[PDB]
Amino acid sequence: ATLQNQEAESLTGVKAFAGGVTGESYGDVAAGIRGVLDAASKREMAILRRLAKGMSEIGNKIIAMNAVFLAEHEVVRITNEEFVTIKREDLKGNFDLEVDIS
Amino acid sequence: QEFQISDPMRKRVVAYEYWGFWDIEGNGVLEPIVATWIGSTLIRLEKNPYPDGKLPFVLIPYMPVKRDMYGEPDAELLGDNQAVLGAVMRGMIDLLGRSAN
Amino acid sequence: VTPVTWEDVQGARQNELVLNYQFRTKLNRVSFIDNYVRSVVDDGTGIVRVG
Amino acid sequence: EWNDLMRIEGKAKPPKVKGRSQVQPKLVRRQAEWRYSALTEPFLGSNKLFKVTPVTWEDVQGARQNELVLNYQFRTKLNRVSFIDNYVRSVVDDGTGIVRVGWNREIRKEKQEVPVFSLFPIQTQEQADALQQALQLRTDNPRGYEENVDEAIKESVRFFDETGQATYAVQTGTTTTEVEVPLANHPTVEMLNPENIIIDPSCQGDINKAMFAIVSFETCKADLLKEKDRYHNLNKIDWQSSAPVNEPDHATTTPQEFQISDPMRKRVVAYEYWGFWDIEGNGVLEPIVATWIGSTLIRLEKNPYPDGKLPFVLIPYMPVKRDMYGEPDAELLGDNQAVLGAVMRGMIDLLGRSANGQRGMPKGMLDALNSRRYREGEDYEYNPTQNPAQMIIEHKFPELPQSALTMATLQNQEAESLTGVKAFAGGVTGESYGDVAAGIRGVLDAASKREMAILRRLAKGMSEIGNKIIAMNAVFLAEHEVVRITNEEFVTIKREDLKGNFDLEVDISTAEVDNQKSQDLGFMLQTIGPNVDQQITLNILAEIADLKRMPKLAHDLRTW
Amino acid sequence: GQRGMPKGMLDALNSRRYREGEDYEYNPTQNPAQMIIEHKFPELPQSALTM
Amino acid sequence: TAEVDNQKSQDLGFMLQTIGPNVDQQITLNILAEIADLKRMPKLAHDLRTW
Amino acid sequence: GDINKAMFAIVSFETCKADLLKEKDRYHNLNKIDWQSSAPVNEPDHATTTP
Amino acid sequence: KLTSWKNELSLQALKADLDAAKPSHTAMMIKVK
Repeated sequence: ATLQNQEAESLTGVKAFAGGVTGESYGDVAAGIRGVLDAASKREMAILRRLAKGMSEIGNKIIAMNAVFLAEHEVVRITNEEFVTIKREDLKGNFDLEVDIS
Repeated sequence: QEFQISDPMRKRVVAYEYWGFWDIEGNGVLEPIVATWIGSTLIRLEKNPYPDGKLPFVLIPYMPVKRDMYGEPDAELLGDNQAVLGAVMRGMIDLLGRSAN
Repeated sequence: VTPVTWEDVQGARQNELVLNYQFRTKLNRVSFIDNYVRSVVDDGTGIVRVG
Repeated sequence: EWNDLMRIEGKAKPPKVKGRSQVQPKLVRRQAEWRYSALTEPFLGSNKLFKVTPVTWEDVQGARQNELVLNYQFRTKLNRVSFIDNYVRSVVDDGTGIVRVGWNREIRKEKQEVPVFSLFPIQTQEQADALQQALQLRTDNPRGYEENVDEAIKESVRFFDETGQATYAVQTGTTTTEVEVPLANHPTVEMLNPENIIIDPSCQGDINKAMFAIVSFETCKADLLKEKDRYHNLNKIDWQSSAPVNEPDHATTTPQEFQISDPMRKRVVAYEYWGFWDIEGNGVLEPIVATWIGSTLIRLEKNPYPDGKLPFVLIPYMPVKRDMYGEPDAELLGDNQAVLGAVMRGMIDLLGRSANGQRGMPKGMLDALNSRRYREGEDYEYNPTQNPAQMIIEHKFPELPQSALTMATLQNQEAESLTGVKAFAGGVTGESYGDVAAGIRGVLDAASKREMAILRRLAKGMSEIGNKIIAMNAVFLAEHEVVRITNEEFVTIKREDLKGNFDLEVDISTAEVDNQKSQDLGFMLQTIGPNVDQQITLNILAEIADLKRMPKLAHDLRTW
Repeated sequence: GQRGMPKGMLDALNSRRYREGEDYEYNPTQNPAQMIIEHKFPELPQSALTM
Repeated sequence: TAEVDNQKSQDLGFMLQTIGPNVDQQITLNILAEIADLKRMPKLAHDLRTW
Repeated sequence: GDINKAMFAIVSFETCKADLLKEKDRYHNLNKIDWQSSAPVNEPDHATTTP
Repeated sequence: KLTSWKNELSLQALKADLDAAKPSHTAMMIKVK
């Protein structure tokens, strides 16, 4: 029974009561001795990259929608400041904004 | 399966949506369109409304396969390990349960 | 949301608030993420529709 | 055969035997899985993929522009995460990786109505003031001038550029005209299936010396019609033959039976020939490209890309001496995996085929009634001649021999020593790419050196991809397209200088190599007296702001 | 994984019961706990690992 | 190598500290210009050489 | 044991007619080669990766 | 009929693609199940 558990852990890289601390260092430079990521964290960071990319693509789709489907007064109510517009022919290219999870 | 609201205005029906590119002008250029039908009747057919001009779906792979669309879960690699682990565990229980005590 | 060039600072600030407002009020952020991650891990791939 | 070892499909599959185990530990797959994430992370651990640096002092402006344009295309026009994942896994699994670089353009015509103006040079003082406002705004903020300046004033400014005279622009009316509205106009990269590309065998291990390369790919009639005049003899294709089923040599993921009924969207297999040919018949070789579908030529022309060589890039995993292809770690682990599987199946066959939970009783201990009592869980009485404490057999699993566990350990240890990959170890080498040796607990060990070596080949390949695209951007992007991406003055490059990358160095941008650079400016700013020159101090400060991703502050410092 | 049984311990019916996973009865003259042979890998000599 | 480059850069820093900065502006600029080249900042090196 | 003291060195390599025509006036008597013999099969002493 | 395009789609044409891609989709769902 021990061999089956150990063989499973080596392939997937998931260990019981281990890991999970990789979310504290997303987009951050390598920390000190007891903050740097080990081999297991690198495998788990790789999956987080694909998940983070997907939310970036969702955000970019919605930002394009907000430029055509929201009236001027609707945006001004949400953000109590001057409305800044974007030309319609520039919606196909995300020249101005980068979207990432915070 | 058996659930069905009696009120016709609130009945639930299954609809299909088609998102893709079609030569709407018959000249060789492809345009993004969307079509919707329910029960072999067309109810909607128009160009893509969203400014992006492409399909509104997003795909996320867990373990990416080389040059393939879908993904691979970790359950694929653990199929044989789980089965053998269960056989060993059941063997111990069969040894204690079936004995006199 | 961050600007790409120097003149893009104002637009990024506006879109960050509007985008975050919609996910805070018009959608259950906790429930979506829970279904988002579990769909990817269990099925091997995740598909999300935006409308 | 290498792939049949990673996924147990071919000669690596144990034979089917009834009543015996068929498991197979994935030794090769396990070793590779610990390599994928260690190599992908350096390319993905930052919002910026490419770093471009000047070679000489006058090259600073050009490098800044090309860095933004190149990174913009990979951010929006391509899925960076998906490409890298396919990029690394192709190299590790197949032993070598081939990537094709191309350009996609979808210009289309459109008819609209535009105003017409009349020009009058006589003007008041305010008109001269009005004209200089636009001219200053155009230089100070190209985007602002485009968005919030009247069309009539723009025509006067446009007339100023060609002639140098300041004139009015009076709206005389409107007229209709037809123009091309840009679509796409972006570079494309993709990983090639090694079965689909054939390279000159006589290249002597170097791709730049190969005389030809042939690539097979799927295409559609609509895709061929994107470039209307590029393809000739298009009407001679039946659009029924040359299907993937009719071209068995093309390895594709498209299902065999799949076929779209719409002729405009049908999928057919096309071949492209890239090589050198004596087109003038005088002895000089020129780069050409040819395309045929189903024994009909549809394209034949000189190489369009400024580089003047094949658009393919080859990456080896473990390089073979003076050879083109590469060697994967699955080559060395073939025998270790097979022996490890045989040992593991031996243990399972020992436990599974044995009795377990079966009770055995000797005949004659318990009489006809006491036997029923024992089997029903009650107390009993037994004949004293036989001892129940030892004559009743309770079967259980046999004990594993120690040699089975020892033999499996040697196979794992031997595999680790050759490949240099260890489970739950390594992977930290991406934090020190292009960095000086760190302290005691930061320096690389022997295993990291082997893994750094592979990262060098992967990093070189992305450098070659970046250099190819930078050349493409110099000819295929108009002035206004670049100015929109980078809100600053356009800097051009002479066409005859495209063959030599005199001005720009391309390298991947890690987050440390970025923080290390920022510390260098801080040291220089401290070293140089701040009062020696305000321009030097501002320029150093402005560059630091760019590293810390604060473009607005950088603009203020540069123009303070 | 090869099983060996001595001839004469189990009669014609009890032998079938043992091989079919059921309980059985055996002749007391022979002890199943030691006369039934379950073959396994031989033990590696220490000299092989040392060399 | 990268160290042999950082080691050189430290040598100029030691010499700049050792020599009085006011003994000569040309000597100070020439030392500073060489450090900029090591740190891969060609634009700054050009400014110092022609300041 | 020293290369600078060797009186001669002979090297075998593959080449093409187009490569020989890059330097037009460097090579003489070029028309006397049949361009059919002297192939790698006809020169067994040359070890090459070409099939 | 439903639109002014000169190559307006028919419902049978739309469903034809659905039937074509179905056998490939079914195979993948076997693995997912």
